[PDB]
Formats: sequence, structure tokens, C-alpha cells
Amino acid sequence: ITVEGSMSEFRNPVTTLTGQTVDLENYNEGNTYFWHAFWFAIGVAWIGYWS
Amino acid sequence: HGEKSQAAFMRMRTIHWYDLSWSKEKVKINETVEIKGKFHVFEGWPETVDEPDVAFLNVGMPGPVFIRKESYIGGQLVPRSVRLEIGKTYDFRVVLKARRPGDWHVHTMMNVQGGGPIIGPGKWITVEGSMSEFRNPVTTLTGQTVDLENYNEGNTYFWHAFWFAIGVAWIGYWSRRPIFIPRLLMVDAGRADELVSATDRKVAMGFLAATILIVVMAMSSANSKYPITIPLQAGTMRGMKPLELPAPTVSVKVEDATYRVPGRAMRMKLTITNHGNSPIRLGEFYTASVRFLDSDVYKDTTGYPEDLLAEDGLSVSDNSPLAPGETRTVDVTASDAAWEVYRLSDIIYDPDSRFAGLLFFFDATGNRQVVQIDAPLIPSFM
Amino acid sequence: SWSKEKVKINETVEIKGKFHVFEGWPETVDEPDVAFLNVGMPGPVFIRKESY
Amino acid sequence: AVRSHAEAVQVSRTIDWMALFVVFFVIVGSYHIHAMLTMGDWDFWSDWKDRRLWVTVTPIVLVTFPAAVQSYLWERYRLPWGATVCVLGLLLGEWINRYFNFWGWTYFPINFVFPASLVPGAIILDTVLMLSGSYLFTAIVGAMGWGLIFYPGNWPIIAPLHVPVEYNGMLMSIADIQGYNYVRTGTPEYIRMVEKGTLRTFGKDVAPVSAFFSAFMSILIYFMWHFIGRWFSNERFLQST
Amino acid sequence: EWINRYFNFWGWTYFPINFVFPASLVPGAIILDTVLMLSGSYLFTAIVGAMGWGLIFYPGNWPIIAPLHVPVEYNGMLMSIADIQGYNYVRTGTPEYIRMVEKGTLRTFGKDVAPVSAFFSAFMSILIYFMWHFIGRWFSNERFLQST
Amino acid sequence: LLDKKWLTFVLEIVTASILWGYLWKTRDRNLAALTPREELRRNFTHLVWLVAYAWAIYWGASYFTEQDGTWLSYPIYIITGFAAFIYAKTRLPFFAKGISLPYLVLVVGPFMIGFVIFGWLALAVMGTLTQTFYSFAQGGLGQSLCE
Amino acid sequence: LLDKKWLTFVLEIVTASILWGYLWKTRDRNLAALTPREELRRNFTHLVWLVAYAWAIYWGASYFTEQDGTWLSYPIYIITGFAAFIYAKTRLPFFAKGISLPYLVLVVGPFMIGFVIFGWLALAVMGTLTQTFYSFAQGGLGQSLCE
Ligand SMILES: [Cu+2]
Ligand SMILES: [Cu+2]
Ligand SMILES: [Cu+2]
Repeated sequence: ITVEGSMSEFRNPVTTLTGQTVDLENYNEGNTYFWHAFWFAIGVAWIGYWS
Repeated sequence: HGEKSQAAFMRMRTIHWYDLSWSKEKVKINETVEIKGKFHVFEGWPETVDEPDVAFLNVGMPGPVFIRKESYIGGQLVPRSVRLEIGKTYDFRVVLKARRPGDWHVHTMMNVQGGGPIIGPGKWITVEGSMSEFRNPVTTLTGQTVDLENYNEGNTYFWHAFWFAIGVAWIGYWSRRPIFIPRLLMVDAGRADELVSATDRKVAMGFLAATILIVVMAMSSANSKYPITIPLQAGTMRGMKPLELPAPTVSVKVEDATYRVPGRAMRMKLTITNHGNSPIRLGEFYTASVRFLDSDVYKDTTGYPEDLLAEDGLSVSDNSPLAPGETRTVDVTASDAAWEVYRLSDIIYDPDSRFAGLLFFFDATGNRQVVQIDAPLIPSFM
Repeated sequence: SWSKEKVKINETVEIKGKFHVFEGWPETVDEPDVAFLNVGMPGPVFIRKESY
Repeated sequence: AVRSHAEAVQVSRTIDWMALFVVFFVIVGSYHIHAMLTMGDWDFWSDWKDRRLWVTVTPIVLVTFPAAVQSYLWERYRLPWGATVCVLGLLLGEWINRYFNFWGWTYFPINFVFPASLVPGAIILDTVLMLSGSYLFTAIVGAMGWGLIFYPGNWPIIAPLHVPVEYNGMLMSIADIQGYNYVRTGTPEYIRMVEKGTLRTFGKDVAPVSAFFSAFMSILIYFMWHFIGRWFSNERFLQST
Repeated sequence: EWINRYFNFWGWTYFPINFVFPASLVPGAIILDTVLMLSGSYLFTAIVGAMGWGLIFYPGNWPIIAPLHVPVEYNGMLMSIADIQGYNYVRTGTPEYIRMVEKGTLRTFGKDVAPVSAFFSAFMSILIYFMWHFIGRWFSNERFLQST
Repeated sequence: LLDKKWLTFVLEIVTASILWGYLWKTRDRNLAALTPREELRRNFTHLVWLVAYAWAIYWGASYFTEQDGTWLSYPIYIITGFAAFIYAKTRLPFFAKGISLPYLVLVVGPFMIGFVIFGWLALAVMGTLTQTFYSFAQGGLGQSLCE
Repeated sequence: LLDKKWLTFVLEIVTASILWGYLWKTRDRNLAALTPREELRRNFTHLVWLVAYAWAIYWGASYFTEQDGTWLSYPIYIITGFAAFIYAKTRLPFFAKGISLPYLVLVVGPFMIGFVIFGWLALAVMGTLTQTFYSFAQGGLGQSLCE
């Protein structure tokens, strides 16, 4: 099967039972990055404090 | 009361009990209470619970307040593990004999090999009298009548007390002398070789010989008395008869199902297909030990428990008689306080939001037909 | 049905019949989901040329 | 320090009694945990008290603490009743709980929920431990005695419960009838790991074969738990936890 | 985990990051280390810090996985956002049935799937910490063999 | 005098706080200046704690664990065991200047109480008991015993 | 000088042959006549091999093992580890006259890499690292450190 176009145009919307429409391509990605980077920063800060 | 504590979806689609009938509500000691009914093993048996390839029909009470005198599934006695087929319908019959006065439950429940208890609906039964009047006679094949309430109790006490007395006598014999500190000091400070000596060795040989000889003589006596004995009988019974229910003439397909969170109502949409030559009306929706009934079409007269009975809890938007061959789509709402009392609203917390139940269709003639439904259950919040 | 009662070397003996697997198969024995039709003799005094 | 000889002996006696109390009750608690969390199902019920699984399992998992307590008490005080005290403590806990909770709160009959008897096995173990004090001879012969005499030890108690009965058209034992009558919500029949038959049993050999298997595995468990108790008997003083 | 997610899961294949994000263990590690230092006794560490590691693992990742647990009606059957992601983004080697996840049980009572699992993980983590402390102690030796 | 009749004689968390705190703050710093006569009087009280510990283990691991089998005490015996540990470590000689391995195992195992592996840790009572006997046989060994 | 910029800086079987052979043939026989100053210069190069070994283990056991999870390096880090072993044993004192058990385990485990049991053998890097620190603290211990 041949697919033409660009990945940037792709969209995967979905509507939750709570009542909002979210895009699964970028849903929760910001929160995931924020929390993982925050915990990694805390770990690196501790290791640097003792280093 | 283990029911309700279990997962809502697991309770709804494991086993369905219907046509339950208790012989009596209030009895006295030594009287018999008979529980009859049919249970249908659901086709969509959950994967997490092992199939009832080896299952046992139990009865749930807080301790042996009733002795299970008899228990039949179909027409044969089932006192040991049995094999159930998925989707088949069986009829069971349990005879209970009152033993302890007070108010008790019953729970038409069961036990499966890899899932443990499956509690069915239970009814309060009051017992009057005194425990001293209770009797459980039984006649052995050897030819004597014995009372299981006090059979072998004297022999059990005698032998256990005798062996405990021998043990205590030995420990006291070696405890009359000073025990811990002097003996530890003597054994540490070089060779002791004085804490154990004649005639302690002689008396311990006496103890060992007496123990072995007493065991052998007691075994011989228990082989002289009671000369006929058999091993314990066990083994799953197969080839077990289910009910040959006629093929239902009513086809119901569920288009979505919802329940208010929080709420006490379950709303679902049905497409009833009618066959045969009779006008049918939906009369009862049995989901998990809870009977939602429509008073305008059917009323319960079997003494079903009040907390599990919804006399007008089943509301149908268009409950007019359905002509044969004609199919219509109607919204069915089953609302009762029991839906939250027995924790049927925690299916949202359960990891499989699918329900199953039985629909009972009645006609003007009077006879009823059972059809089964199973559809995903979609909670709603706004 | 056994084809012959007394035979000589290199001769063929044929055993025919029907076996019925009981409905009440005991639980302690695993179901014959994988079973093999053997023939019991004290060592290969007969070679199982064929088995159907 | 100490005043005189006689009151020193009195102090030694008081310490003996207090130490016997503490060791006895700690052993009761721990070994009761071990029994009920490794074996308890069979011991609860007469119909569970079969001849294959009961006879096999109970000595194997109940030689554990007696081995360790012998390894300590004999080696440290020449006191040949470690197995006996362990067994007496288990029996005391079993019986008080049967009489006060099984028959007290619930009403399971005593002849139905009676526990097993292990005093003959304990006595053989202790006497073999003392006479010819070698621990290896103990683990070889006394462990076999413990395994072998367990079933004939309880036979005078369970023999009256094995009388055949025709119960509603199907054959039953008195123990089977008791289990069928007195309902057990948490312990259904199918959980009964009991003798359910086999195509590899020949004649009257269910009990002797199980007894001998229990004896050999009890030899092994005694040998392991003797060293476990020997390790538990150390006096090491750590300096840095 | 993160470099491989970003360069291989999202680089060669195109599994979304919010779908193939790894777990977070920094809170557990921090509790373990601080309990190790404060009251430096290894046994108190294995008893309390291991419990902290086991217990805070799920609430540690909860801020990340909570938005993925919003219920959705997906083609007539109830689903989570994570379930929809797994259903959509196909995994040739990891089908749904391999998912050893909470599939229900007749021996669970109420809202106790997570706390019971958390406490079981905490206790078995105590045991594994106690074992691996001695394993690492053995691995820390300075022995010089003379004959291999 | 010597041994007295002590032998005859949210909340759980609170009770452990004061009982451990009161016992640990009241430790004797000058342990060397300790006469053997008062040692034996003090050394009995440690055995009383062990007796109270055996009672609590028995009341917790026997009457209550199988009680669920027919179907508080764990914190009670936890507190009793740790209190006995602190009492031994602080008040007694031959228990200070080091943590006793069997005593620590006996205190911790039932505390941390899959419980089959943990219930064996109560067998450390044997090492505890031999250590307590050695503590007794320090000044009051003789003269009488071994004679 | 001391440490230089080495830190910035069929075929697999062949490469191991020369690299082990060249390193083993070029071993210093007169190890005793070795000044501490040149030791530290030589002792850094051993640490460079360990750093190259950690890079190779990381590049082999992290980027490439899970690479199949989404679905050369093993021989590369095998060669690097055995080369570091030979370098330590030959050139360095405190590593000769005996095979280091943790160093041998660290070299062999990942080499022999069911791999769960074998991946723990890379924890021997802790014993390797403490041994390397002891090797550093032979002549260059002071004066400065511990003062
Ligand atoms: Cu109930
Ligand atoms: Cu059904
Ligand atoms: Cu047949």
C-alpha cells in the first residue's frame, strides 16, 4: 500500500467522555516531558551537590 | 456478605441464579430448609477466572448454622467437586437442616477451581429453639447409628490428651533438674558427660520403646475395632446433566448501555425481535443478584429478598405488547437503590466495563421466556 | 477380534476393535488430548507393522 | 554480686522457668505461623485428613522447627526435648484455637476440626537425638521414625471416621459426611488435595508409599533445618547495622 | 530509556513519545539514598527506604499517567486514552493478550488494586534490597586470584 | 528483693514513640560504674521484657493469625520487641558496644511480618536466649554453679 | 604532561589478535625498576582503557540490546575489556603477580553475554574501581590527601 503526503498533516483526534477533544499525536507529551525532566533535574542536582 | 465486595463486572457475568425458592422463612431446630433454583453458567466467562471445569456447589452461611444434609444439581447428589459446561443451564436443590438458633443468611453461592467463591443472592432465615436439641444421626454400612455431633469426640480427646500427657511427662522429667544456665556452663566449660547418664538413657529407651509399642498396639486395636474402613471418597463428577431449555423465540441485541455516575439507574437501548405466535412483554431484568421488575407486567410471589427486589425499578419507555414478527427499539431503564447498596456502581473502578444479565419476557398466556444480553457498559457524567 | 491365535515368524497378526473414551473421565488423569495407541507385549516379540 | 549458694540456686531456677516460658511461647508462635501458612488446610478438616497428601506433606513441613530447636538445645544444654517442646506448643495452639474459635465463635464440631497428633514423632526424634547423640544418625533414623509413625500415630483417632456409609446412594466415609454436612464457606470440596486415584498405584500402597516419601523428604528437611537452626544459634555482635 | 525512546522508538519507528514514555523512579531513588545516609544503618535502609521506594513508585508516575486514564467511549466500548493509544499505534511484536495487566479477580475488595499491589511491591522490594545488598558486597571484594 | 512482681503484670504509633523515647533518653551513660549486684536486679528486668515479648508474639502470631483462618497484636509485639532491644542495648552491659545479630533478627523478623520465610526469623530467640544466659553468667556465675 | 588527550579519542577476530598480541608482547619485564612519576602517567592510561570499556559497554549493552527490543558491539566491548585486562596485568604493578577476581569477572561476564544473570557480572566494576583507586594511591597518595 502506497501512502502519499507528509507526516505533519496527520491527525488522530479523539473525544473523551469528560467532554474534550484531544489529539493523540501530542496529548500529554508536554506533561510527560515536564515531569520526567523535573525528576531528572532533581537527581542531577543531588548528584552535583555531592559531586 | 462476601457478595458486592467482589468486582461488579465479575459478579454480573460469572453465574446467574434465577427461579430461586426457599422452602421456609422461619424454622426450628432439626427442621429442614430446602433451596431450589436454576443457575446458568455465563457464556462470556471471564478469562481471569479459571473455567468451572472443577466446581463445587456450596451454601454460604456464617459457620455451620445449617448442616447441608443434601445437595443435588439436576437429579443426582453432588457432595464433591463437579464439572460445569460454559453456557449450559443447571438446576440445583440443596436441603439444609437447622442447627443454630438466630437470624442467618443462605447465599445461593458456589466455588470454582481458580476463582474461589461466587456468592449468589441470599435470604434471611430465622431459626428458633436451642442448640442442645439438635441431632445429626447417620447409619453406617457396618450397622450402627451414630450421632455426628459427638461421634469420636471422646476417642479424640482421649488420644490427644494421652499424647500431650506423655510429652509433658517427658519435658517435666528433664525439667525437674536445673535447666538452662548450669547445663550451659557445664557443657561450655569442657566436656560435660554428666548431664546425660544412667539411668536417664535407660528411661529414655523406656520412653522410645513405650511410644513405639503404644502406637503399634493402638493401631492394632483400631484395626480390630472398626475392622471395615474405606479411604476418603473424592474425585470430580463429570457427565453432569444440564437443563434442556427450549430455544428462545426472542432475540434482543443491545445498542449501547449507560449508567449515571454517581447514580442508581442503568439505562440501555434494546431491539427486541419477536417470534412465535404470542404477544410478549419484557418483565424482569436480572443483572447480578438484583431483580428489576415491572409491576405492570410481572409481580414476584416467590418471597425473593426485599433488598434485591425492584417491584417498580424496571421502567420501559414503550412496554406495550409486542406482536409476533414485529421488532421495535425501546429504551430500558433499571433504577433501584440496590444498584448502589450492593455496589454495582463500582464497575467504573473495575477493569472491564461490560455487563451481563437475563431478560424475562412474559405474554398474556402467562409462561415466560429467558434471553441473555451482554454489552459494554458506558458510564456518563454530564 | 484377533486375526490368528497361533502364528509363525514373519506372519502378520491383526487386532481389530472399537474403544470408547468414557464420558466420566476421572479428573486425576489428564484428558486424552494427546494419546498414543500402543500394544502391550513383554518386549518387541511382535513389531507393530501398522496401527490405524 | 551473689549472696550465698542456696539463693544462687534459687535464682538459677527462676531464670530456668522464665527462659523456658519465653522460648516455649516464641516457638509456639513462630511454628504455629509456619504450620498454618504451609500446611494448615489439611490439619483443619477430617475429610482433608486423607492418606496421600496429608501423610506426605505434614511430616515434611513439620520437621522444620524441631530440627532447628534440637540443633540448638541439644548442642547448647544437652536438653533432648526440642522436638517435643515444638510439637507440644503446636498442639497447644491448635487445640486452644479449635476449642475457642472453631467451636467457640463458629460451631464446627471438635471431632470434625480436631488437629493431628505428632507427639510420637517428636518423642522418637528426641530419643534418637540423645541416644547415640550424633546429629547425622538422628537425621537418618529419627527423621524416618517421625515420617513413618505419623500416620499410625493418628490412626487410632481417624479410624472411626473411615467407616463406610451409604449416604443418599453414594458411598461415603464418616469424615466425608462431616465435611459434606458442616459447611465451610472458604474451604470447598475441590480444594481438597487428597487421594483422587492414579493409574500408577498398585494395590494397598497409597499410605506406605506416601509414608516412606514423607520419611525421606523429612530426612532432607531435617538435615537442612539443623544447619538453619545452627546459623540462628550464633552469638554474633554486629558493630554496624 | 529516554535516548532510546527518542532515537529508535520515535526515530526509526514512529511510536509517539506520550505512548512509549518510560517510568519515573527518581523519587524512589532519592528516598532510598536519603534514608541510606540519614541513620546510615543498612538494615534501617532496607526496611524503610525500600518501603518508600515501593510505595512512592505509583504516585510518582501518577502525574504522568493520570491524563491517559480519562475514560473514552470508543466505538461503543469503554476505553482509556492509553488503551486507545495501544489500539491505534500497532505493535507487531507486542499484541494485546500479552498484556499482563489487571484483568479482574474474585478476591479483590473495593478500591484496593493499587494499594495492595504497592504494598506487595514494597515488601518484596525490601527482600530484594536485602539480597542485593549482600550480592553487591560480594561484588565489591578485592580478591586477587593466583590461579584462574 | 531482686526480681519483683513485674512478671505478674494512632495509639499504637503514639505508644511506641514515648516507650522508645523514654527508654532511650533514660539510658545509663556511666555503664562501667555498675556493681554486679544491681546488674542481676537490672538483668532480670530485661528477661521480663523478653517474657512480655514471648507473650505478645504468642498472643499475636498464634491466637490472631489463625483467627483469620477461622474467618493490633502485630504492632503490640513490634513495640514490645523493640522496647526489649532498646532496654538491653542501653541498660545492659554485654549488649552495648555492638548490635546483637540474633537479637536484631528476632526483633525485626516478626516486626516486618510470604510470611513463612519471615516466621522462621523468630527462631533467633535461641541465640537471644544463649546471649542472655551469657549476660547472666558475668558476675553471678558463682560461686555455686560449676561447683 | 601526565594524562594526554587519549580521552578525547572476521575483522573483530583479527583486531583482537593483534591488539592482545601487541599489548602482551610489549609487557615490561623489569616492573620493579619503575619510578612513581612514570607510574601515574602509566596509571592514567589504564583508566583510559576502563573509560573506553565503559563507553563500549554502554554502546553495546544499552543502545544495541534494546535496539532489538524496538525490532558487532558485543565483540567490540569484549576486545576492549580484555585489552584493558592485559594492560593492567602487564604494565601496572598491584595488578601483576595475581589475577584480580572482580576485574576478571567484569571482563568475562559481559564477554560471555538468560543474559539477566550475566548482566549482573558487570557490577564487578565496583571492585575494579576500588582496586584502581588503590593502584593510584601507591606513590601519589600524598602529600596532600589525608592532609
Ligand atoms: Cu451475606
Ligand atoms: Cu447467564
Ligand atoms: Cu464407555
